[PDB]
Amino acid sequence: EAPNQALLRILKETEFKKIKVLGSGAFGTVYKGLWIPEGEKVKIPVAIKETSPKANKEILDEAYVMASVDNPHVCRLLGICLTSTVQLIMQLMPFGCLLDYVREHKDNIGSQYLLNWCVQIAKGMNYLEDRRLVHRDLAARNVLVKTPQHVKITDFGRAKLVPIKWMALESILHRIYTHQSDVWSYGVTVWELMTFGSKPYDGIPASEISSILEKGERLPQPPICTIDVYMIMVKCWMIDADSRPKFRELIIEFSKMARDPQRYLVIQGDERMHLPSPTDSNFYDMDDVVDADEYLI
Ligand SMILES: COC1CCN(c2nccc(Nc3cc4nc(-c5cn[nH]c5)[nH]c4cn3)n2)CC1
Repeated sequence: EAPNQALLRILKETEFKKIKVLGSGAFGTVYKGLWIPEGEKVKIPVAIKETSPKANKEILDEAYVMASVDNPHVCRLLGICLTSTVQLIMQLMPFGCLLDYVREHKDNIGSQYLLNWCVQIAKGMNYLEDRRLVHRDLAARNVLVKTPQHVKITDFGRAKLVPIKWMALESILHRIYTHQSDVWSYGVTVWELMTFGSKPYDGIPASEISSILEKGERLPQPPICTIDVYMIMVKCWMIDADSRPKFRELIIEFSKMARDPQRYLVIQGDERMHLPSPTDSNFYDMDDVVDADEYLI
């Protein structure tokens, strides 16, 4: 195997300023902040995720995976700060996760945006495949929005070399995880987008899922989906993992479709819709602010 020559950046507490809290849960808490490196004259908008020996192992495992990735459609680790707590420093994805974005903005989400997101997720996913990485937790909650036109896959820590309703049948029954099992999760993610954030198999308990899938039952055709789009979702949900599409085929399929979006997704009021663009008023003291994607070293 090839040596992982990735750089792990240790960042000083004094190098960054926590602005506020974005959310809390069963891990610690995610903060919004600014990273002002050395005497660089730059302000990088960051997301800071944050004592027991067991919990530090898990967060450092995610740091390992996250520092080993470099792709426009994957979230890379900027660095770690070795405080008493130990925290990951990541790029601020100002618009939050895709799941909540589609729920909050359904009325302005057109076919072009939906299909483009599908292309972007397949591209990120294909990159993880090139890097021999199996996500093991791909879902719309784990896809973040930098801008409405640019999304990235995040949330490693399950990534190697339980979310039942996003899992391939082999993963539920035999704990087998492959790039082809990530394809099943991809199908579910697409379904989450096409339904503007509906919960998969709503009301059905996780213990019933395995047996439901075994019978031949799958997530239903979302109203906006043409048989063309639903056919791709269904192919991701085949029993034979090798029968499922490959992420490189998903990029191709969705790209062809993103060239004529209205032929593949039927949305009342399509094209008349508009989401915030980096060419809009007050889209962004913020003098020397540089996005992490433009801060290289
Ligand atoms: C408890 O739920 C919270 C999670 C953070 N959320 C959020 N709102 C706005 C921007 C943003 N930016 C952001 C979040 C990130 N979360 C990750 C991440 C978390 N675990 N693994 C990766 N990377 C990130 C990069 N930017 N996040 C609000 C709800």
